[PDB]
Amino acid sequence: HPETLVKVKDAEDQLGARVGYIELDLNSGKILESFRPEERFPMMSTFKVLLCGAVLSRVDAGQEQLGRRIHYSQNDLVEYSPVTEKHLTDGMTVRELCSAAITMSDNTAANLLLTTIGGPKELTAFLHNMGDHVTRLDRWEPELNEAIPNDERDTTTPAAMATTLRKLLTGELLTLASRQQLIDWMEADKVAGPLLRSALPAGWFIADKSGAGERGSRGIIAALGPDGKPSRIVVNYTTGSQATMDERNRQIAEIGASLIKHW
Ligand SMILES: [Xe]
Ligand SMILES: [Xe]
Repeated sequence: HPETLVKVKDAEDQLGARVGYIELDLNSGKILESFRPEERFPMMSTFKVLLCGAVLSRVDAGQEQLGRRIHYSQNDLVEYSPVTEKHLTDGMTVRELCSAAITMSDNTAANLLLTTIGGPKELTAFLHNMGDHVTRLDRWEPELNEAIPNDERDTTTPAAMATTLRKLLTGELLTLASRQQLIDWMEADKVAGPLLRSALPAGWFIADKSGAGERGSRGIIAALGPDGKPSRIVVNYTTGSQATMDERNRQIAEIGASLIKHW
């Protein structure tokens, strides 16, 4: 809806920074609404959904098991590792690592999962063989959040991400079980509170994954809808602003309020 794009134009002018935005119908797959859809934005933690999609593709093929246990050392711990820091002795299963990566944005969980699939280049190869030849991962956590302006490393476009998310969620690649698992993780996201969820009515379904990094970078990808069922995928990034994380949150939330109002 036009009013939602005013809000994106609002946010962009207020934050003084680029903002990309996609509304995508989950059923027909048709773009409902767009803004800077072909510009690149840092993915930040929003990559962890694609990472687990790749892990789950390996699980589907028997190259990986969700119950396999991974042990690690304290030296492998990087910044912000709420769950993985607590299991140095007993390790974690691949399922537990994807749960921590998606629901809590656990950084060490991401790197460990990246090692299982063969690194960022292997994740980019996965996305490439999915029809996404735009999205790329180059670095590990936490260096992938550097968000250097015009740096194409660790970036995606709003249109590439929304399409990739739709295929991961409602495509034919992953098995029906792996698709339900990936969205289950997104639905139990514990670190996206003040964003899209804040403008969301009771009874609505939402599964998401947010990101934040350097140089005013903030974002969110989400599959949401009323009556307990998802019906649209929405993508929103921003980068460059000197604004606080609080004002970034409140901008994404306002655009979300207009999206909801105009459903
Ligand atoms: Xe934004
Ligand atoms: Xe949003």
